Amino acid sequence: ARKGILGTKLGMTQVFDESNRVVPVTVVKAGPNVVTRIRTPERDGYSAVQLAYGEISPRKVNKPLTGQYTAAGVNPRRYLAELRLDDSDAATEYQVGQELTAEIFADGSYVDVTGTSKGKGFAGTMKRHGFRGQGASHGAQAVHRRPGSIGGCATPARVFKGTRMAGRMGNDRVTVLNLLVHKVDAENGVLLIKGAVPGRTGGLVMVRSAIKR
Amino acid sequence: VIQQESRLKVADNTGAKEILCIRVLGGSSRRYAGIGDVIVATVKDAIPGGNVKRGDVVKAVVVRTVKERRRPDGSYIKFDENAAVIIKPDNDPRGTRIFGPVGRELREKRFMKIISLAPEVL
Amino acid sequence: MNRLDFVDKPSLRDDIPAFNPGDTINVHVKVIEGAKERLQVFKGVVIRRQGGGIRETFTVRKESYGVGVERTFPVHSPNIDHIEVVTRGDVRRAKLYYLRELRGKKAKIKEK
Amino acid sequence: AVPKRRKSRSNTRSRRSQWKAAKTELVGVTVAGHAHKVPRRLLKAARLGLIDFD
Amino acid sequence: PKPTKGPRLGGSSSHQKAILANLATSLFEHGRITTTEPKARALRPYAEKLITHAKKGALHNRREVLKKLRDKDVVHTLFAEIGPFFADRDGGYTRIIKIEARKGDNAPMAVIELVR
RNA sequence: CAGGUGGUCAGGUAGAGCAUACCAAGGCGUACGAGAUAACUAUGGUUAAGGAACUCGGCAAAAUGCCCCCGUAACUUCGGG
RNA sequence: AAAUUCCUUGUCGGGUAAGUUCCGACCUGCACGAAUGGCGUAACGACUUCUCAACUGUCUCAACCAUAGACUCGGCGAAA
RNA sequence: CUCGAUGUCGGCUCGUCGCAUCCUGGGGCUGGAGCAGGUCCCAAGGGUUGGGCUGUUCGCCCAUUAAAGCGGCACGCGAGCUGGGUUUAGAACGUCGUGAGACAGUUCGGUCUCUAUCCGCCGCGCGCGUCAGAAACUUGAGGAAACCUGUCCCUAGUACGAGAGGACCGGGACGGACGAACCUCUGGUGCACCAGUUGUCCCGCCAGGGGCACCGCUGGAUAGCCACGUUCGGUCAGGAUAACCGCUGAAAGCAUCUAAGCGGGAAACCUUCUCCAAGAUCAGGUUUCUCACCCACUUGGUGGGAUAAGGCCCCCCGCAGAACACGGGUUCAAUAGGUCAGACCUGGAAGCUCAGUAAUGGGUGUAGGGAACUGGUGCUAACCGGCCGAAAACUU
Ligand SMILES: [Mg+2]
Ligand SMILES: [Mg+2]
Ligand SMILES: [Mg+2]
Ligand SMILES: [Mg+2]
Ligand SMILES: [Mg+2]
Ligand SMILES: [Mg+2]
Ligand SMILES: [Mg+2]
Ligand SMILES: [Mg+2]
Ligand SMILES: [Mg+2]
Ligand SMILES: [Mg+2]
Ligand SMILES: [Mg+2]
Ligand SMILES: [Mg+2]
Ligand SMILES: [Mg+2]
Ligand SMILES: [Mg+2]
Ligand SMILES: [Mg+2]
Ligand SMILES: [Mg+2]
Ligand SMILES: [Mg+2]
Ligand SMILES: [Mg+2]
Ligand SMILES: [Mg+2]
Ligand SMILES: [Mg+2]
Ligand SMILES: [Mg+2]
Ligand SMILES: [Mg+2]
Ligand SMILES: [Mg+2]
Ligand SMILES: [Mg+2]
Ligand SMILES: [Mg+2]
Ligand SMILES: [Mg+2]
Ligand SMILES: [Mg+2]
Ligand SMILES: [Mg+2]
Ligand SMILES: [Mg+2]
Ligand SMILES: [Mg+2]
Ligand SMILES: [Mg+2]
Ligand SMILES: [Mg+2]
Ligand SMILES: [Mg+2]
Ligand SMILES: [Mg+2]
Ligand SMILES: [Mg+2]
Ligand SMILES: [Mg+2]
Ligand SMILES: [Mg+2]
Ligand SMILES: [Mg+2]
Ligand SMILES: [Mg+2]
Ligand SMILES: [Mg+2]
Ligand SMILES: [Mg+2]
Ligand SMILES: [Mg+2]
Ligand SMILES: [Mg+2]
Ligand SMILES: [Mg+2]
Ligand SMILES: [Mg+2]
Ligand SMILES: [Mg+2]
Ligand SMILES: [Mg+2]
Ligand SMILES: [Mg+2]
Ligand SMILES: [Mg+2]
Ligand SMILES: [Mg+2]
Ligand SMILES: [Mg+2]
Ligand SMILES: [Mg+2]
Ligand SMILES: [Mg+2]
Ligand SMILES: [Mg+2]
Ligand SMILES: [Mg+2]
Ligand SMILES: [Mg+2]
Ligand SMILES: [Mg+2]
Ligand SMILES: [Mg+2]
Ligand SMILES: [Mg+2]
Ligand SMILES: [Mg+2]
Ligand SMILES: [Mg+2]
Ligand SMILES: [Mg+2]
Ligand SMILES: [Mg+2]
Repeated sequence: ARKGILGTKLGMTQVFDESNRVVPVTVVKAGPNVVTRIRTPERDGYSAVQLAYGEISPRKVNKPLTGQYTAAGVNPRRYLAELRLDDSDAATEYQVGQELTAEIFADGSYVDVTGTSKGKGFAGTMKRHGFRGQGASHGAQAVHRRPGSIGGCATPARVFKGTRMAGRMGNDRVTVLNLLVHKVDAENGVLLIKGAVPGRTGGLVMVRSAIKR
Repeated sequence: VIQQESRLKVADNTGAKEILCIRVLGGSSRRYAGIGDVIVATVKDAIPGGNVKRGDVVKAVVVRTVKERRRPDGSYIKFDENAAVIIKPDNDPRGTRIFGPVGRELREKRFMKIISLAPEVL
Repeated sequence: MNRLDFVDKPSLRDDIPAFNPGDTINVHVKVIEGAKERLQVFKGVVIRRQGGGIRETFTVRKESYGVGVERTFPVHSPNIDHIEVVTRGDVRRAKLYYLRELRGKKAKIKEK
Repeated sequence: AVPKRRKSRSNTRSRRSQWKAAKTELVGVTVAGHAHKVPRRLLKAARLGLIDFD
Repeated sequence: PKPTKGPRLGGSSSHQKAILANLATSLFEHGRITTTEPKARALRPYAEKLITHAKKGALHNRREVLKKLRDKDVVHTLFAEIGPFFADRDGGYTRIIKIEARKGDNAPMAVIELVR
């Protein structure tokens, strides 16, 4: 009751619909997937399904990971993730060895696209958090982009935890909710997803079906 | 895009030649005014002997903008000046006729009378 | 070639003439006024191309009633009925933004 | 800012023992009938007569 | 070529045009130049594009080399000896071998040389 | 040791000029280097639309700039402005 | 109502969409005044104060780029 | 308490908390017809605008808004910034004093020092632990983030009302503000891109180019980074409740929401959605791989040596990056460079020829030059290799 697929962001183009409006889409190669494992509550305590994606040469996969595919009877893929289901109904429509292509989604379905955001490096506080900074003139001495104050005074004699300071920004799991599927393309294994998708062009992307719609 | 302290040429014959923005009506702390947005303005320059005088607080709708506007089909419109029409409180122009071209964004903001008086709606 | 040329390929259009920056162009644009679907003519000077295939735009500039207007349509857009070249131009730039500060006799383009 | 107090013996040695040289790894090279040891990044230059073994 | 992602060689970016041109005059005159390792990674896609003008060898390719190299005696050996030497090789005209780092600043050194 | 020190000589092209620009004769590359796209600070550069709304205050920046030719107000001690 | 006015943002006119500052008067001068000069005054001011045109990262609201440091490696190596 | 120093008002930047609630949410009474109100009770989840004048705080005013809350934290915050006011030395006016001078009376002028040792906070590694050595995918104890709201239409000119006016509850569309990811468009930037052009020197000279003048200036500009641009979010449904409205019903033959027992009930609380997370020392789970030797001794859960699975270092690099880490690749190779062809940016090269007295113009030719994005190509460098790394048992 919650379909999912793994894929690769291929970039953004634009396309038009029947009302002659322009729709900025993000082309995702929702490629062919294969199951390799089924999590059951009597064995594992939860209910999920694995999914394997990506063409890899069979010499680049080491011997512990290879034998996990030999028990499933599947040639080794590159990526391997899980699709979290609810407390039932996993082994009623998924079998070990099944082929999940891109047409499990319809047109006009709403999806949740999660991924990994682009890296921004060690970033300051006017970029990581939107601090305003000080002025650029009127006497301001070397504090144009600095945070300013960070606490009170002798009560309390500390900085509170979670105080927004500089640091590294990005490379986080980011889920974008309720994006519209414009056109499924089973000929090429390509979903045209309306809007923006987290990641760099080439990164892994999990496309699940939305629940908020 | 027009905010507070912007100056706009006036695109009708009420007597005013240049108004200055005060608020952008539409909500708390709304920052910009595109085409079809209502401006409370003061009148900074006028023609001698006209209907309105210098220093009057008017309402006005923006009809021309130098900054581009993304229409919902991918096309844009761009003008060489910022223009407005001083309006009555029932969305009717105070003057009798409108100078220069206007934008077609005035159609879905129910400004039917400014469209019929404009020389060219784009 | 690009990676996404199997997605833009069915959306491309033929019967679009070969116009350069500096030409004079009619653009027939479909306009909905209620439920009427009329067709409005835009005659001006093409000043710009920003290429890419399905993502390519052009920009026309006319002088309407003492006030200059620029439109920036996409090429291969379905709200354009047809484009008709009126006059070829003899320019030296590719962006022609110097016409944003000229009026009258001085905003004229030659005839080849 | 200035240091408030002097650091104890246990706190100066814990930091100072981390200023340590990281050693390189040597590999075996036989040129001109003599065996030597160079790092692996200079493996090609040992075989072309560009490394002076002193 | 692919520009420098980061600070330029020798300080300014008007100085990197002079460093990469002087190293090319010396690489084409002697055939083997010892220098620092970052200044030789940066010479390899810059010198191999001057040999490609020598493999073509028209007047328009010789005027293009004279934009960068100021020394006419090494332009002659580029268009009469080096260029026709590489007529049957599809790129990769140079080679970087790594030398021992130099004393005094531990600057990692490397040689850059033509293939034969 | 980025500060201070009196006089003398003083080239070419552009230029009103001993300003400034690029050069001659003649000097020098001046004494830690080599790398690397972090924040942040300095020193510079550009900026859509708006144009003092910033601010104690147009502070800082931006703007004006040269030669020839027309033209030029109140006020005034008749010179000026 | 002042480089002088405490009460005080006095009151009235002007300027501004809005003016404790500014210009004009009024006189209820806490506490003006004739060489410790009184009242004016063209020119002049790196002086104080207010308005306006032109212009701009001063700001709405920030973005990016080069360089010197910061950061890494090798040498020398302090200080409160 | 501090005089062998605890820096003062306001503003900027960044905050956190209380509720004595300004808005939004739930209610009782009303001298509540309706619409708007008054008063009291519950409620802190989020939100609470920009300007004029003043050093100001405060306050008046302008234009809005769902509303423009009140307070604590050294009247939060100067080893974070400002220095206009107060509160040094200069000077002046008024007033006081014979004078020197003085004035919560005024007025112009007036240096804001510090390389972070410790805890604290924000990030990132190294070490060991988790009873063999490894690799992959994981459950979630417990936390972080987020939480705002308007206008118009329908129901309906209906209920209500003499009229004027004008709804509750339900259904829909379109916005403001704020956060996130993103680069297709719009826009910004562009220091090895293309073109025009001034001064000057140089390449022997002409023709063609370069060095330097802020990237000399100027017109453009792909990639990256970006916002002014794009798309999306704060939803729906449960649980236990606050004020308050009840049902059944005694003590008290009646009555009462309560003493036994059971309900309805809010942006607060808990689940649901997003993220972190087994150093959760109770150190988890499901799996696959290796699953094996040798020597010395005081024979010990003993020291060394050599391996397996697997990893690290070196090497070629990255849109990953301060260093480290992380990710891809290593000839069974397209990992970077070159090279070939596209895309894209610039806009018509040089040479030759024709037209003109010449400056310049036409032709050969969507020319030439060129970086990031895409695909072929085994030409250069990813090598002729070093360092780590696997098990006492016993009880039921
Ligand atoms: Mg980066
Ligand atoms: Mg700022
Ligand atoms: Mg300083
Ligand atoms: Mg500064
Ligand atoms: Mg402090
Ligand atoms: Mg193009
Ligand atoms: Mg760059
Ligand atoms: Mg340096
Ligand atoms: Mg230069
Ligand atoms: Mg000296
Ligand atoms: Mg001279
Ligand atoms: Mg000079
Ligand atoms: Mg010079
Ligand atoms: Mg010296
Ligand atoms: Mg930098
Ligand atoms: Mg600007
Ligand atoms: Mg502009
Ligand atoms: Mg202006
Ligand atoms: Mg002004
Ligand atoms: Mg102001
Ligand atoms: Mg501010
Ligand atoms: Mg202000
Ligand atoms: Mg100034
Ligand atoms: Mg300036
Ligand atoms: Mg004057
Ligand atoms: Mg007064
Ligand atoms: Mg006065
Ligand atoms: Mg007298
Ligand atoms: Mg006297
Ligand atoms: Mg006097
Ligand atoms: Mg003087
Ligand atoms: Mg060092
Ligand atoms: Mg003390
Ligand atoms: Mg009430
Ligand atoms: Mg309460
Ligand atoms: Mg609050
Ligand atoms: Mg809550
Ligand atoms: Mg507070
Ligand atoms: Mg306070
Ligand atoms: Mg304080
Ligand atoms: Mg302060
Ligand atoms: Mg004094
Ligand atoms: Mg006296
Ligand atoms: Mg003062
Ligand atoms: Mg100073
Ligand atoms: Mg510091
Ligand atoms: Mg939990
Ligand atoms: Mg804990
Ligand atoms: Mg962001
Ligand atoms: Mg792009
Ligand atoms: Mg653009
Ligand atoms: Mg060039
Ligand atoms: Mg010449
Ligand atoms: Mg020179
Ligand atoms: Mg771009
Ligand atoms: Mg509820
Ligand atoms: Mg997780
Ligand atoms: Mg474990
Ligand atoms: Mg690796
Ligand atoms: Mg030609
Ligand atoms: Mg001739
Ligand atoms: Mg010619
Ligand atoms: Mg190419």
